Amino acid sequence: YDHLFKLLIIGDSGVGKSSLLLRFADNTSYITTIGVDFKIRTVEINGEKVKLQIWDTAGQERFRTITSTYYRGTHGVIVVYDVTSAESFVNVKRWLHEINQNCDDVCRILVGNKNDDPERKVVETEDAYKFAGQMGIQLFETSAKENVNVEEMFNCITELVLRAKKDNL
Amino acid sequence: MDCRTKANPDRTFDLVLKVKCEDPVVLWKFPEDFGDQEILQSVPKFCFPFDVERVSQNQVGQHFTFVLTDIESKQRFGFCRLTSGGTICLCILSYLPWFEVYYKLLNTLADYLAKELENDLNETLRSLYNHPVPKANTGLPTIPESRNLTEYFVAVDVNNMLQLYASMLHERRIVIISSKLSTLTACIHGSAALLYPMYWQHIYIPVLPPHLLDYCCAPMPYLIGIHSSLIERVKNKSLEDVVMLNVDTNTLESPFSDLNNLPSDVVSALKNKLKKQSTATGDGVARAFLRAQAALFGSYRDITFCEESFVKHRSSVMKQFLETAINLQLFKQFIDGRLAKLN
Repeated sequence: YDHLFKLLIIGDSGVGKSSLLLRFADNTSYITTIGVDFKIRTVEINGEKVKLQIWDTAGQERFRTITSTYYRGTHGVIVVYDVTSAESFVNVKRWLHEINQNCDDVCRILVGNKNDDPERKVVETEDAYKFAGQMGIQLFETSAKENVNVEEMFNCITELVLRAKKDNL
Repeated sequence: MDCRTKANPDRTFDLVLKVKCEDPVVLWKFPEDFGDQEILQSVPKFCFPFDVERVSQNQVGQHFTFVLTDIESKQRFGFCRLTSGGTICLCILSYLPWFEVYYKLLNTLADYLAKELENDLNETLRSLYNHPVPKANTGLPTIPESRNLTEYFVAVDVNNMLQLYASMLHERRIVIISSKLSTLTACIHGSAALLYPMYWQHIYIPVLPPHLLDYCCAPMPYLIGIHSSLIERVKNKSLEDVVMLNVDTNTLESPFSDLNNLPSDVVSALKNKLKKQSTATGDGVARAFLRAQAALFGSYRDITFCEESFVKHRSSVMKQFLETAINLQLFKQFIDGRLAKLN
């Protein structure tokens, strides 16, 4: 490998993080065994070999706010909400505020998952887009079920992290 | 929100297994029709969370308690009795943190098996299994009654108790190592309990089995136990900055100086009490740590919590500490839990 990067995926249980982790992985969870899981994705961006490892932990929904200690050592975060659950979004705003205030060096993107059932959707696109806009971050709406916009989303965080690293060099 | 124990589990325990060391073999389980295949695959590996090939014969007869964390981050306690020689292990899986009871029950099940008393065993299992979880006999841990604190305290130098405490209070990535699973899990459970009324909120694995060693590379805070026969493999991995305590020798290595960040008056009061003969019996040890917690976080008394009023102390050492304390997930869940109940 040429580069290694470490990602976190955060969000309420029931937002599809594990389905997203399945799409992420090269291969084919321990989340209900040791409360933690990691997946490995390898990708080539402009000839360069990159290995991404992403980490999830159990029961994150009980954290009103995920504090700065959680993010040490991490290059990038995928903050996931569920477009059919308004509470998953509110939490995600708190987390991205704490990130903005205490960890602005970390790349993060916002992700609205389960963009699959129109009849059940509650977080409107312009709302999330407006919040995304004011945090200076990019937003993706995805379906881990149908596999829609997921690759686009992963390639974004991957590119962000690769550029932060070269813009630091 | 605060504690990592399931309040009202469905059952007194969920599974009992006799396992022997290809994977370990389940010889016998109750209930016979236990249906969660994910638990049936993982539990046997946690029964023998060491390099069996290399150190089986060094294993002494012992009791230890693994933990599996569920989807809600609640703890499933794996109470195990491992026979000398480390080839055979008896295991009760429960949400109830009943260490002393289940250790005794494991010995009684072992004696029923050796005396070939099958009915009495099935009766006892049945009756306790279908018994509604009893809330009455029908408080701070004390030494020697509570086995996790007692074994922690006898195995680990006072200085290292203080170091692990400080490291927890900076939500470090902590690995504890021992050649004894009894001591190992005991150190993890006993050290964590001394946070009371706060609880460790992140990765919590009292003993980590060989197939899961790569999890020591986690970037997030953690408290993880590793048997000594696996430490070389772990070290050869590419770890983040981690705090390691090898209980076999009471050797601590950490690139941080977290204990230096705690106010000296608190540390010397805690230290002086821990070294006092009489502290070594009854609730002295837990009370000492309880009192340290009070001195460090007690000023939180001051409905909402004002971070800037809490962080404003006169002494530079304490102000500095309080400014890091507000970033602790363990402190955050405690405050938020207390703001929830105050209504």
